[PDB]
Order: sequence, then C-alpha cells, then structure tokens
Amino acid sequence: SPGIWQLDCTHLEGKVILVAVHVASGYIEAEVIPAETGQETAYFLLKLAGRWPVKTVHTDNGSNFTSTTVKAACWWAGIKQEDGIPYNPQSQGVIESMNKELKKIIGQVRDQAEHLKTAVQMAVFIHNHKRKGYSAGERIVDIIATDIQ
Amino acid sequence: SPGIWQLDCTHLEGKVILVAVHVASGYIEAEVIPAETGQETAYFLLKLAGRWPVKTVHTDNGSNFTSTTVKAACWWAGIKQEDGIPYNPQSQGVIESMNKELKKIIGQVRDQAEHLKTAVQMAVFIHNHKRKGYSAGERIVDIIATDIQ
Ligand SMILES: C=CCN(Cc1ccccc1C(=O)NCC1CCCCC1)Cc1ccc2c(c1C(=O)O)OC[C@H](CCC(=O)O)O2
Ligand SMILES: C=CCN(Cc1ccccc1C(=O)NCC1CCCCC1)Cc1ccc2c(c1C(=O)O)OC[C@H](CCC(=O)O)O2
Ligand SMILES: [Cl-]
Ligand SMILES: [Cl-]
Repeated sequence: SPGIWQLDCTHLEGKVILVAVHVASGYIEAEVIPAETGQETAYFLLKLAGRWPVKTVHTDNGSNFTSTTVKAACWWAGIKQEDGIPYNPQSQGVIESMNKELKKIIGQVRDQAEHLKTAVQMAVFIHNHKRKGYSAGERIVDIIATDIQ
Repeated sequence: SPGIWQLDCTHLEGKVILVAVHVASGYIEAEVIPAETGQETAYFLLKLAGRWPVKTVHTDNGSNFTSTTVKAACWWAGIKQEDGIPYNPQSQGVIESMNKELKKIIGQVRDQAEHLKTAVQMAVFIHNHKRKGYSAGERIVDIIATDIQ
C-alpha cells in the first residue's frame, strides 16, 4: 500500500480538475485540464510517477482504464493499471468527501488568483499541509520511508 | 538541510526548462515553459511547495530574486526566498553537470514523444529513479522522514 494511488476527476468553472490520491495518506496532486482525455491522463501519470514511487493506480473511470495512451504511460512508468471499482463502498464516500473539501478550499482562495489552476494549486498546498496530529504530506513521506527501510 | 531547494533554468529547442533541485538529495522537479517570467516561476514554486516541505529556495537569477510575483509566491507558500550566489564554487559545477545529464537523458528519450514537455517528464523520472546504492527519490524521502521524526 505505500505505492497505491487513486485517480479522481471533478469539475469546476467548466473545467476538469484531475486528482491523484495516495490512498494510505490522503496526500494529493492535482492539475486543471480542459477535458479528461487519455493523453491528459497519461501525461499526468507520467509526472506523478517521476515524483513518487507509484506502483499501482486505480483509474477513475472505464475510459481511462481502456485508453491505450493511459496503458502506454503505465507501461512506460512501471505502473500496474487497475480498475477503480469500490469493492469497499467506503471508497466512494471518501473520494466524494475529498472533492467536496477541495472545492471548499478552492472557494476560500478563489479571489487570490485570476486563474483556476492557481487556486487549485493553493488548494493542493492547504490540503497536504492540514494537520488532522500529522499532515498528509508528513504521512506519505513516513509511509514511503518506512517501506524503503 | 531537508527544506533547501535550488532553482535552475536551462534551454532546449527554443524553450526553457525550469528545474528545482532538492540540494541534499539531488531529487528534481521540472517543467517546460515558453520563457522564464516571474509568473511562471511563481506558479512553479507554488506547485513545488504544495508537494514537498519547501523551507528555502535559492533563486536561479537576479530577475527571479527581484520579482514581486516570485516574492508573493514565496510569501504565500511560506518559503524563504534567497539568492543563488555560489559561495561554494562547487555549486556552479554541480548544477552545470545536472543540466548536461538532463539534456543527455532527454536526447535518449526524445523520439518517444512528439512534445518536449513529455520528454522532460521522462527525464525527471529517469533522473529520480537512477541508483547511484540509493536513488534521489529514495534519498529525499529518507531525509525528510528523518527530519519529521
Ligand atoms: C501578477 C500575477 C498574476 N496573478 C495576480 C493576481 C490576480 C488576481 C488575484 C490575485 C493575484 C495575486 O497576485 N495573487 C497573489 C499570489 C500570486 C500567485 C501565487 C500566490 C498568490 C497571480 C498569478 C500568478 C502566477 C500565475 C497565475 C496567477 C493568477 O492570477 O492565477 O495564473 C497561472 C499562471 C501560470 C503560469 C504562467 O502562465 O505564467 O501563474
Ligand atoms: C497518443 C499520444 C501522443 N504521443 C504519441 C507519441 C508521439 C511520438 C512518439 C511517441 C509517442 C508515444 O506514444 N509515446 C509513448 C508513450 C505515451 C505515453 C507517455 C509515455 C510515452 C505521446 C504523448 C502522450 C501524452 C502527451 C504528449 C505526448 C507526446 O507525443 O508528447 O504530449 C504532451 C501531452 C500533454 C497533455 C495534453 O496536452 O493532453 O501529453
Ligand atoms: Cl507538504
Ligand atoms: Cl521516485
């Protein structure tokens, strides 16, 4: 589970916010894209996997699961591409809660930037630093460091 | 030590590659931008600081040191903005070597993508995973986890 991530796509201001969640910690990376295509998703995974040791990704929908470009990125980066079926029903709830929380934070910062992408990065920062007492940023590093050792 | 990063700007294909190096580990993040501006640099630092506990940034040149947009990003993200003067001359050489290494890797992957940005992210992945033994990705996590504990 140190290497397990979940993709999540949410919408705001007629744009798409693509999110990757490190399941065990709740740490996130996110980007704003015009629409959720295989190429956009592939490029996002490529970025993520260069930055964190991504072993497995649960894709956010069937189109990204099927996409040969997404499969190509997962092959390139050594990621096991999996479905995102919530066999554990609590999974849906957690993601939905996170999207609601992220949108709330974006609202709280929205006037501190012209562009949504800037607001989204502020929200990523606030989310990852929030103490809940460790932060998600602390938890991910601790989990991965323990795995290396 | 755990919180110190250095900015670095290099050029390829008439574009600019902006790099942040975690000094203690050699771990990097990078992006392709059309030109180095204060806004581009500010946005890059905002992304970086949401993802890693960035305490101090040594800026890459005087224009980014001076930039009020860069200063605003550093204020927002709680980063101490510093100059990048190589008081230790070995610092110049290290960054020079890294740029040469990155450009080499980009050449090795260049035909595996149409767009330079894709090649640069492949290069980030290869750089961070390269065992020299531990990888830079392993070193950064271990350094930061040790700090937290
Ligand atoms: C003079 C800068 C323009 N903005 C002024 C602004 C406009 C409206 C409200 C507040 C502020 C404001 O000063 N906020 C304080 C502070 C500055 C930003 C970091 C922390 C918050 C801010 C900004 C900076 C970099 C960006 C932005 C944006 C944006 O407004 O969204 O948008 C995406 C762009 C992408 C990279 C590229 O394309 O160069 O990088
Ligand atoms: C059908 C995809 C188009 N490319 C085909 C290609 C073209 C030439 C050579 C090899 C390949 C090839 O299949 N390489 C294998 C493989 C592809 C997945 C990544 C690992 C390597 C690849 C690609 C994917 C996403 C991107 C790209 C690019 C690009 O070619 O650079 O460019 C930036 C763009 C930004 C996000 C956005 O704008 O959607 O995301
Ligand atoms: Cl963090
Ligand atoms: Cl890594």
